[PDB]
Amino acid sequence: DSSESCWNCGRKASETCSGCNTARYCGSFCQHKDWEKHHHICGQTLQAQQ
Amino acid sequence: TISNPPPLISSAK
Ligand SMILES: [Zn+2]
Ligand SMILES: [Zn+2]
Repeated sequence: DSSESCWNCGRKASETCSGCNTARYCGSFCQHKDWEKHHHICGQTLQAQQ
Repeated sequence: TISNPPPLISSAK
């Protein structure tokens, strides 16, 4: 276990964040729950220059 | 209270 696991729940996930193609979630609610934290990462390229 | 994140992609083989 390492790639197959909900970033929010903490058990298992079958969906993947099409935005960064890195996040995983089992339900629309799961992605929103961690969204607050995940969104800081999602999109790649940290907000620094311009 | 946050924007709307991109859509989710379900994978399965
Ligand atoms: Zn979940
Ligand atoms: Zn993402």
